[PDB]
Amino acid sequence: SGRGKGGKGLGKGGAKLRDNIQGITKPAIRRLARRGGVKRISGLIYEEVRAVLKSFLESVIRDSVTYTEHAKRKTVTSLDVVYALKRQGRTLYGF
Amino acid sequence: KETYSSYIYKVLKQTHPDTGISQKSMSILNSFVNDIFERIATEASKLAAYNKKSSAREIQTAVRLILPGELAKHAVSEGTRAVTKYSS
Amino acid sequence: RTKSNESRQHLRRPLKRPPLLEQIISGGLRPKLTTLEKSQLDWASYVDRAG
Repeated sequence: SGRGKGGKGLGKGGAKLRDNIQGITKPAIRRLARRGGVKRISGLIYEEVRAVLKSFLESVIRDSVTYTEHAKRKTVTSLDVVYALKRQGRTLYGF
Repeated sequence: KETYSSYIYKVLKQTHPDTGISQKSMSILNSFVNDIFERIATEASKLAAYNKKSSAREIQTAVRLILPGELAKHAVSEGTRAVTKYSS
Repeated sequence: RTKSNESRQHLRRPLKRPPLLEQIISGGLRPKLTTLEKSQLDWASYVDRAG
């Protein structure tokens, strides 16, 4: 029993991608364009729309996170977005 | 918590006795009423700070430049009729 | 309180529970085998015997 070696000692216990990429797609932008009333479009719009998201979403995101930090809430609620929308000049009803 | 669903419900009922409501629309109306109240009330506060001093004239004038005049005259007239009804 | 002691039991202990045979085989499938450790035993025995 004592002499020799073998695996019968269970173990001691050791330890044993977060980059993320932007989404959206061309058909979604095409549907949004068709909602806006455009007959024909060129092939250079999608990059610019993606730029509009990359310039619009992140700013309100920063304002929202600094607001909820100013509220001393370690979580984000839908009501926090409404403050950002109000100070951005485009308010949303329903939340 | 005191909701405002009852008042808007009875106003809809006295203006439309067979038209229903949707839950999303209830929040829509609640937010509309709340933010209009706050907007006109801070307008009244800034109109009180307008005069070099510490009523109803301030609120009448505040509603008199915040919303289009066509509905503004009706608003002030019906408010005055309401206060006359409440006076005695 | 002045009784005739307690002579009726004669040290009864029928099973309940076997020390190691119950844990290893009672009955089949190594009760609560959770095959990972049964595989541990098998692999250790195989590697030891095969050198």
